[PDB]
Amino acid sequence: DKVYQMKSKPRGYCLIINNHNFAKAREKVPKLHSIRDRNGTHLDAGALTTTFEELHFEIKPHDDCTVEQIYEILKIYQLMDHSNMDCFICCILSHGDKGIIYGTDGQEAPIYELTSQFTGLKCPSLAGKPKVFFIQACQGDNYQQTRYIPDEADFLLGMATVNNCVSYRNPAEGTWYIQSLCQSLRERCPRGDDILTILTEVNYEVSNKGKQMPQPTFTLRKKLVFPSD
Amino acid sequence: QSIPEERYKMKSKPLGICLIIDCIGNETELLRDTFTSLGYEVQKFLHLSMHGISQILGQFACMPEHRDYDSFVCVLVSRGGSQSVYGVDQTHSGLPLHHIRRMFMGDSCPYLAGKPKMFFIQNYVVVHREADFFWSLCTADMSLLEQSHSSPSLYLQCLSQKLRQERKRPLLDLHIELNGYMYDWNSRVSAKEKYYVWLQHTLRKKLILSYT
Amino acid sequence: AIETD
Repeated sequence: DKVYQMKSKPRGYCLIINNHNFAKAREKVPKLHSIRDRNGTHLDAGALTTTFEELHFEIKPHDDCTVEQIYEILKIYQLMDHSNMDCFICCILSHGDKGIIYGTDGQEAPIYELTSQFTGLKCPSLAGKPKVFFIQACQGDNYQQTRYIPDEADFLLGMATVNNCVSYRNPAEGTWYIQSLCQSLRERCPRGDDILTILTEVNYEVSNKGKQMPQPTFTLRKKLVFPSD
Repeated sequence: QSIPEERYKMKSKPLGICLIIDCIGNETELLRDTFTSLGYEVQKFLHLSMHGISQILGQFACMPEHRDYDSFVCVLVSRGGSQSVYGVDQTHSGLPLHHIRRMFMGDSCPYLAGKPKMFFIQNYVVVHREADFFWSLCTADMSLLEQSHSSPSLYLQCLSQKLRQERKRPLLDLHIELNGYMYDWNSRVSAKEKYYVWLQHTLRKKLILSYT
Repeated sequence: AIETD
């Protein structure tokens, strides 16, 4: 019957890794030659920015990151002092495939390698606090194995799609998943709805518009809410 | 106006089949009693080999009867790996959990399309076709089985108690509190006695295991 | 045009 403490100001950092420019995925990595630049991802980054600033998080945007950069950014957050924070959010917008996300330079980063950097042992100042990841990306090429996060408690990963499949991005409106997620958080958090309940609503909205099926994976052990001013 | 906007219909009698596969055999009648009380038709198979598991799951996935039921539940207890189960077989490459998913997907298993398919797995270690699935994976150390007075799964027993006493609450609401309880139990024991709980799902509606 | 990621 408990809820994660969510009262500090700011609540925590909301890292946003936004990948748009995939030139090298065609200039340095032979197989993604037809990989299109992610038009519309900027609207997504802006929606996430305004959604979470309203929810009192400190936004830390980073655009066009190669896999090496993603790792160094994540490493800096792993080492930071979160002792005065109640939560940590990391959003990753990019191209992807089965269980992984692509850096702009076409290199790969297994989602599990990213999330597991924040276990209690590795990032003590977030031990016992919710670590939330939102990833907009494809997870294969099927259109209609990894377990993504550690088994220890307090992780929430919101994926735009089940593994092996794609997710859609409307160049003029943003991605289906991120746009739906932000709209629901903005409308529902002020009403006291918990984040998992919100994600089920997102599963529903996105699945109603091929079809796309989002999928939360998590080890949360308390109700998660983002109290809205 | 609440969310989710819709609720999975839960009217059929029985609510569905509750397929229990306990390869270890230490669980008590507790979970079976609870699901029967909820309105499920329980069918139990003990000490199956991986082949036995693939074969029983495959079979159950094609049961024409699903057409008359509103949901399906499977409880799986077995030694296994990170994301697979070994059954009673002495092997290191088990039946991966994603294959179990493949067998119940909208295309493969049409009689359960659009219906909630729930999997509660106690592993002991050392419409879109992928919609409406609910996976609950608890991993605990095999050494919990190597005791002179083996203990039944605290995870399965807690799941049963919550469902038995609060069946009208959303399944996920109940499971988050179950996770909190496992976390409290874990805070008292070393890693080889802990119950880790991981969840993944593609539910699109409110899900309560009680007559709508 | 509706693009996949």
